[PDB]
Amino acid sequence: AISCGAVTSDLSPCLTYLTGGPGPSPQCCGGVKKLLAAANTTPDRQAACNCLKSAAGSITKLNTNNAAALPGKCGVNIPYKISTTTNCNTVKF
Ligand SMILES: CCCCCCCCCCCCCCCC(=O)OC[C@@H](O)COP(=O)([O-])OC[C@H](O)CO
Repeated sequence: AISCGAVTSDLSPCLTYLTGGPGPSPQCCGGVKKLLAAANTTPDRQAACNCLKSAAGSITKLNTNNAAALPGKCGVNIPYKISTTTNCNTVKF
């Protein structure tokens, strides 16, 4: 497992670019790597994603476009097509 508070917090500086703002900024990428670097386990990734998935539902300016390219533009391994409708609960490590 992991700390949900750390999941969304790590995307603090990313929220901007994720909300349609400019980016991904250099300060944002820093957290993205730390967040993904932590989710090395199965139960760690499921919670991490789900955590952001819920906190994203309460957002109206959420730009799914910046969310998918967020980890990509930051040079990160993610063969996933990034789908907010995807069940992160059925994901492995
Ligand atoms: C790291 C693992 C892979 C990530 C997969 C990425 C694909 C999904 C990305 C979809 C977008 C999710 C992120 C939304 C941005 C965000 O979560 O901001 C955090 C902020 O809204 C606070 O979240 P909270 O602490 O849960 O606060 C919730 C409160 O209801 C909001 O008013």
